[PDB]
This record gives sequence, structure tokens and C-alpha cells, in this order.
Amino acid sequence: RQWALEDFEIGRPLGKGKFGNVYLAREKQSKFILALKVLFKAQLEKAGVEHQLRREVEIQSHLRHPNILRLYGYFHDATRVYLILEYAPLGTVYRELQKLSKFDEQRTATYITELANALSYCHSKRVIHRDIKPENLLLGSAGELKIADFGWSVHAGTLDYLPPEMIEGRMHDEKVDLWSLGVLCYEFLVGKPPFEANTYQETYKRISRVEFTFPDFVTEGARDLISRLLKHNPSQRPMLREVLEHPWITANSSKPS
Repeated sequence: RQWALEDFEIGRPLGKGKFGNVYLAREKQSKFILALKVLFKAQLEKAGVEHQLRREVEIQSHLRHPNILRLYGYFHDATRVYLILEYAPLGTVYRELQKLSKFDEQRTATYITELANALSYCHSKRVIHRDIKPENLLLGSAGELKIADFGWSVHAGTLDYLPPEMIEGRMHDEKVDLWSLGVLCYEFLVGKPPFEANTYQETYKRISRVEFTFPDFVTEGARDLISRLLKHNPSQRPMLREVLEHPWITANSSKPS
């Protein structure tokens, strides 16, 4: 952490967010490579997502896990607010999916394993995640998957990754995470989310109905796991331990539980 913008040399823009840009950066005193996220206070207040941001930063701060992107610290200008983040050199899972069209079973199972580990750790800390997107998944130097969005919750846009209970306005719990796994496991293997449609309304209906089909190249194990994850009823969804111990996972995953 630092107290000012002058503590960092700003490098190439890693990406542009809706509220502000992210840069590659180096802490001058220690030559420390990190990611510097810039946000505008006015923009945050326009949506009133300021308090949400503060809470999410607070939650993220207490999370220490190899498969979760680290928040080193933060400061403000004003107007600008700066987040100091772990730099993931291998970019997003989204871009990787864009490059490889789809992932093989081993890579998919591995990513799912890392995800389930991180989320299990979060559940131990009574931390529940919102929707998980591939653009919000980064890759470390060893290619390790890292959850990078700060969408956490402590109390019990595109709809592609939201569970039925959240889009229907029903009460949601930790089970949400498992649903996300399902979607991701599908997308990794197929190249597109299972409820993708050209229309928001269509996607809404397809999610609410849990209306999806498998391409022929999807194996029985993958179909089984995904089908168990994509339950309309959150209660019928398995636990993360059952996921980590799923035959298909254990058969294809490189990383242990």
C-alpha cells in the first residue's frame, strides 16, 4: 500500500472498466510490480455504488488464498480512488477462451477445482460470491486461476451468469456459487454460456426454466456434474466438497482438492 499516486510509475493500460481504468504499475521505492485501478468518485456516486465498493474492499481485504486475487491496499485523491492489486501476468480466462475457442476436459476440471477450492475457503469465512464471469477470472504466472472481481457478500447487465433465484427476486444463499460453477464448467467445455441468447428477455426465460442442451462432444461425466450444478432449486445443488470429489473432476483435474 501507498498514500499517493506519485509512489507509482504508471505503465501500460491493462484494461478499461466502466467506472475507471486499470494500469500496470510499479511501486518506485521497492520496484514492486502491481495493478493500479483508478475510479472516479463522481461516477461511483452516480450509481451510488460507493458504499458497495467500500464493503467489497473491506471483505476482499480479509481474504488470503492463492486462487483469489489480492488487494494490497487503497487510497483516494480526491476525486480519484485508487486500488492496489495483485498483477496477474497471464490475463483473463475470457481472452483465453476467445483464443482457444473451448477448453479440453483436463483444463476445465482443473479450473473448476481451483474455483471450488477458493469458494470453499470463502464459505469457511462465511463469504458468498455474486455471479462469476470469465472476464473476472485472471491467470497467475504459473497459469493459476484467480478470482478478481470483488463481488462478495457476507449476509445470507448481462444475465448469463446469474442463478434463477437472483433473477426471480427470490432469497439466495451460498448455493449461488455452485450454480456459477455449472455455468462456467459448461462454457469452458462449449465456448459459450448455456443460457446465451440474443435477447435479455430470452436469456431470462431460459435461466428461469433452466433450459439448456449439450453439444454431442460433451461427455457423460461433464453432463452429470453440470446437471447437478444447474439445479433450479438451490437446495438440490451439491456442496463444494461433493464437487471436488466428483468422479469427472478427480479423473481430469491436475490440481488436488
